[PDB]
Amino acid sequence: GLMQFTLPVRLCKEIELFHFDIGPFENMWPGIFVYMVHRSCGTSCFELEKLCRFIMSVKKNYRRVPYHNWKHAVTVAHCMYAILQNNHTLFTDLERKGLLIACLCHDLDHRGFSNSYLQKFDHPLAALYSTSTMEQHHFSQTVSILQLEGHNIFSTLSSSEYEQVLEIIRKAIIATDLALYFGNRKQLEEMYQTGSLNLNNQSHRDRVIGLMMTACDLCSVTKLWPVTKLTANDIYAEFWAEGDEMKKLGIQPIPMMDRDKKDEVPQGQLGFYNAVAIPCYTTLTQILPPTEPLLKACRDNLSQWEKVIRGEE
Ligand SMILES: Cc1ccc(C)c(C(=O)Nc2ccc3cc(-c4ccccc4)nn3c2)n1
Ligand SMILES: [Mg+2]
Ligand SMILES: [Zn+2]
Repeated sequence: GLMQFTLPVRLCKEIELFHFDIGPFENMWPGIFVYMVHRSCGTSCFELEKLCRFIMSVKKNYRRVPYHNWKHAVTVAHCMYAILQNNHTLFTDLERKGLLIACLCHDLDHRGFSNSYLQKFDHPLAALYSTSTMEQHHFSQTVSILQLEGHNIFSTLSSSEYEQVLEIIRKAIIATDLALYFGNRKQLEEMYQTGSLNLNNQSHRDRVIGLMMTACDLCSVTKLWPVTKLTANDIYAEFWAEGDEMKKLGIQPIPMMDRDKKDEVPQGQLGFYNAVAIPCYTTLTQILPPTEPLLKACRDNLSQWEKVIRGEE
């Protein structure tokens, strides 16, 4: 109970910032996550022994893929920590508990393939879950790990608190299905512009937590340029492997996934910033003003991609 976690001085300072990079020392990522739970939630939210055993089983169940790996899980959880710390009073005890766990678990047992590739391959997971195929798997893996002995980090919650927190974790993980994001933002945009948005409406909170999850999941586009640029290599390594696999099935992949079309990458980033990233962080800055730095960093990176096209790098 009197045991705290402390980071070195640079991490202690930089970790509060949206654009923090968790760095290349894997063995420090668990301490970073625990430190974020303790300041975000309390030193009393979880039994330290259970939380650590939970963190290590979650790590074990992320695969060695180029992008959708353990580092992504912790990066996405750090983005949520920054949003929660900059919006202290807006969220309940349970939501802060549930969302950091949801973020750490959101891509459990990912194989580096889109829902689309699962459907065209006829993967068994696509028979079991017709929509948000991987996202229903990820939630399923989360429940499994929570049911291992010594792993119930929610043991001290009531029956109905426990069910509320698993329902928050489920909606949060489903919402990382980017196919659901477009409608979700459109509805938040309309609700905010006609002043109907109400945070005591549970169906409204759900949508807002959905957008936060999208924003944390895409937070690669909100880092400083050198981090954003190097992360894009990992993202495309998965996309091009998926493209190769599409060709193996006898299907011409979309150009995003075709390694023969590396040349067109910079223009593809423009489209994604214009269609997805900027609208995401814009709508988020409108609903949650203190998240504005994410919008600013995304715009900076769009500007860096335009410079790449213009031969200026
Ligand atoms: C989910 C997520 C999170 C972060 C990023 C950064 C991306 C991401 O990079 N998304 C996208 C979207 C569309 C798109 C088209 C292209 C293209 C490439 C080469 C030739 C032609 C077209 N790349 N590309 C990339 N996606
Ligand atoms: Mg995912
Ligand atoms: Zn993700």
